[PDB]
Amino acid sequence: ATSAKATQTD
Amino acid sequence: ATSAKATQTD
Amino acid sequence: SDRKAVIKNADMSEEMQQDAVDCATQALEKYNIEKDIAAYIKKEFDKKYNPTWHCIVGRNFGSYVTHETRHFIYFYLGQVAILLFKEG
Amino acid sequence: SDRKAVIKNADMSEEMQQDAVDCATQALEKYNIEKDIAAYIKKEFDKKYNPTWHCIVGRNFGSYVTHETRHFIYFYLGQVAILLFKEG
Repeated sequence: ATSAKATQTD
Repeated sequence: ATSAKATQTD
Repeated sequence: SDRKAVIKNADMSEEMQQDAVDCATQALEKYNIEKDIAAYIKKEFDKKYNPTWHCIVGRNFGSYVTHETRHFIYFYLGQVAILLFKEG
Repeated sequence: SDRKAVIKNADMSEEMQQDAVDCATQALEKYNIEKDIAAYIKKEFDKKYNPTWHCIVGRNFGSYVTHETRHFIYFYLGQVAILLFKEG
């Protein structure tokens, strides 16, 4: 039902 | 059970 | 308006991704402060697409979050990055 | 180690706030990239304090999030801001 996500600004 | 919060970097 | 939408990572219907970009455009036209921009976007997605959304707006940040399937978008609009996701 | 912890806004037990600062110190000692720092912190709070946590690490961002009572902290450690909160 869920996922984990990583984000990083340029 | 919850609250909303705003944050802002200096 | 003038800002370039660049979607970086999305787990979200294309209709909703377009909404996200629309919301953030309205936010940027209305507000200059990142927390206010994030609040506008969060509140409108809570209304339009059900609670509970979370929004981060900034030029420098990394994140690690857990979202519900099909309810995640990370995108640039102009020089600002926007993370918007549903959890809870 | 060398970094100054400045807690800005917290809805969290002081024990857990100290844990947060400890975790972020370990993260900064181990990792240089903000997403990796955020991941370390998120994963360790998911383990230590139950899922589901979310962590943002950066020098420039605003946010608007919804958290569970007593499970929110926003703080600086050195020049980096850390938002860490539980929702879901």
